[PDB]
Amino acid sequence: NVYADSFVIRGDEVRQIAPGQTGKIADYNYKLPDDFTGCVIAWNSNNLDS
Amino acid sequence: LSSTASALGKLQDVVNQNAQALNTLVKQLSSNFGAISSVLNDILARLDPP
Repeated sequence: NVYADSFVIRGDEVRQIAPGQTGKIADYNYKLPDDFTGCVIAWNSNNLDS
Repeated sequence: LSSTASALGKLQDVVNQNAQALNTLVKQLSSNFGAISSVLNDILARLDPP
């Protein structure tokens, strides 16, 4: 089975959403494991979200 | 036996060889092996988990 998590984040912070990264969002909001973590998919939804 | 110096060399050499092996083993801990430092706690302190 597979789980999918979803959130909206800023471009510079997308870089933080990776295994082994650190930063305000990776540390406080959503700590990705320091292990396997599957694919991270991101697209620029500025039209809808902004 | 009292006078000659190298009479017991055969036993003296085995004790010396064992002591040398142990000392080289211990002195090896201070070696770097290409890591940024030779102390576990130092490395854990100065760099991030990954």
